[PDB]
Amino acid sequence: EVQLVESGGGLIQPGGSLRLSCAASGFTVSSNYMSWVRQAPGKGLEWVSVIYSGGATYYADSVKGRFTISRDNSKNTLYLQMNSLRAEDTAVYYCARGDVSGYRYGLDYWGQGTLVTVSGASTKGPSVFPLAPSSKSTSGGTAALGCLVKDYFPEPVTVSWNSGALTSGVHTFPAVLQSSGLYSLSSVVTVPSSSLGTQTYICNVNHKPSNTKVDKRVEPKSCDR
Amino acid sequence: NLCPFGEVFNATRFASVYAWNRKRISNCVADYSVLYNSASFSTFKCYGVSPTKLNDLCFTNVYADSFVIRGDEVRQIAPGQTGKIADYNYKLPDDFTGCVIAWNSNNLDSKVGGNYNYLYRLFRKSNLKPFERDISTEIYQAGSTPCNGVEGFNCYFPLQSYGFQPTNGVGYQPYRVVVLSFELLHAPATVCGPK
Amino acid sequence: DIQLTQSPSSLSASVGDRVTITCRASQGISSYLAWYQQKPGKAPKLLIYAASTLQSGVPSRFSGSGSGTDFTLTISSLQPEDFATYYCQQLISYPGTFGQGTKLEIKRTVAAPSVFIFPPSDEQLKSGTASVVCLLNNFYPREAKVQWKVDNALQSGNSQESVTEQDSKDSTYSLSSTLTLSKADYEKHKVYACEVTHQGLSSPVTKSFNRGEC
Ligand SMILES: *[C@@H]1O[C@H](CO)[C@@H](O)[C@H](O)[C@H]1NC(C)=O
Repeated sequence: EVQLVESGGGLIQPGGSLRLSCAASGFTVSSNYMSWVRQAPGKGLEWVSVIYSGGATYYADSVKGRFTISRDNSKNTLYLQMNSLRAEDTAVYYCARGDVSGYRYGLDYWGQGTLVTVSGASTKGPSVFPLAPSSKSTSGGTAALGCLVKDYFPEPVTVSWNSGALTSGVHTFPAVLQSSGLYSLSSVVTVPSSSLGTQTYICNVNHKPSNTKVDKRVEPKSCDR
Repeated sequence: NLCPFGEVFNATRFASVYAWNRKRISNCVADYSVLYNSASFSTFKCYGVSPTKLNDLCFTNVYADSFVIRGDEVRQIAPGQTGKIADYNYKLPDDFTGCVIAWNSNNLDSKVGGNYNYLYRLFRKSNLKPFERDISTEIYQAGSTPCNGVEGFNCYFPLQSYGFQPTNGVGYQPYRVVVLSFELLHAPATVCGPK
Repeated sequence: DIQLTQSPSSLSASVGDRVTITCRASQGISSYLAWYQQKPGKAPKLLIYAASTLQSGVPSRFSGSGSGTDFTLTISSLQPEDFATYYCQQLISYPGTFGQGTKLEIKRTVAAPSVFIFPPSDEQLKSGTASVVCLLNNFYPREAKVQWKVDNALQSGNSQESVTEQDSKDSTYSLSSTLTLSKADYEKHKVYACEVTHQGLSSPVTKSFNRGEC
């Protein structure tokens, strides 16, 4: 089973430096062609760099002189040292197995990606509020409930329900950028109204840039005003 | 007795770069000016020697290495280069003394639907030493599990065909290459110019 | 340098339809081409390499053809889970240029949204802000209008909306709209409503609540 896991992405001010890591398992990094590819938000794909098993390295013209690809054989890990970062370097960076020149196989395995945001703004952790089910447990049908994840920077946040046990009927909406420069997002789920008094619903929100982790229980609203 | 450059430069078939051909030339007169001034060669670059001074020098042995690569790889056939060809197929030393001659061969080495006869080594754990010729066809182990001679997941066939099609862009077309190496040992010089 | 022109930029097709995506290279690149499929929030997935070889695990409805300059990716019978952005990539030289991408959406029967309104939580009201949320669940087509009304005055300039990507199973969309007010402004009004207009609704649907549960 092949696994590629990127880390080291996050907020960095213009002119700053970041080092990305890609821990691999299921193949030997030092024996393969290994690449970095990036994707700016809402844009297409761009190959950034490659390292050969023998040691040769190649770069896209847009990152030449600023980026350095390397690896650690003993850790089976790939690295991307990124210096003098600019706003146009903001992207999800992916590590992938393969090369893109005289390499018919293409890039067969990719990691999940790590988002790099090049901005002078400050990090802010979100506030998490419940979106309580309106429907009473006795009104035979479907109830909607959710969480509102408000005022965070930068992206991304992850949302799961009941620690991953609840996936059916879940909709986690893309974040919207508010006029305050902070992001806001909602995550909802539809469940049988009969299950409102019998199953507990908790949204698990993770905002790694601020080390924020919130588990918000979503209960039906009480008569107490 | 002229040097048999005609059988090197005008050979009907050329070797694949991974299995590059070496022809040892000796005890003959060589007019390198007819080669340096020829219109049939798009590349003629000399290192450690002046091309217009070849006819006046003497060497113990001359080697003529020949193979086919893409046009955009001819730049790797030089000292201090990196790439799939320089690293894994044909490596020149930093102190190279000789000449690199190349010419487009799309008319001979490409065919409709692809010419898959010409191969290059894609997978190799480390770089070749100068003038090393690796002809291994052993399955390349890209993971921790042994391959047992079976091509599959993490077990690659180390050689790849170029697949030259006549429609390829010029940099991806086949180029025939001849590398002349000049050696001078503590033995008499058997290869000389017309003096 | 090689230019890769991928077409069309977007495509809408019904389940069961045959879909073809084209990629044209400016110079002949033999079979040095790959096709990738990228789903929302996921990394690209290799479908085909060497222009026509299926990657292990890829369904038989995907196939690639072409050599030289013109390449095609075909889905012989489109499935709901095939909603994705598809990319071609040249693999003959650096920088391994990817095509612009083709956004493939699924055509499907009209489905009216289920509408829900959520008042601000008491926890948020303690902080001085009130966010009112309106959810439109599982609808088709994407085009839907949400009109916020506060004591019957139509609100504009103080709401933001978000739409999910098309669902991989039923090909519907969901939409969330948030109306944001200060706690002081929130307490000046009684009726909060969101009126939804959609192709699947014969007349607009309104969900509402009275502040303080009246
Ligand atoms: C190759 O053939 C042509 C035509 O016969 C001849 O003029 C040329 O000198 C030959 N090349 C060499 C290096 O002898």
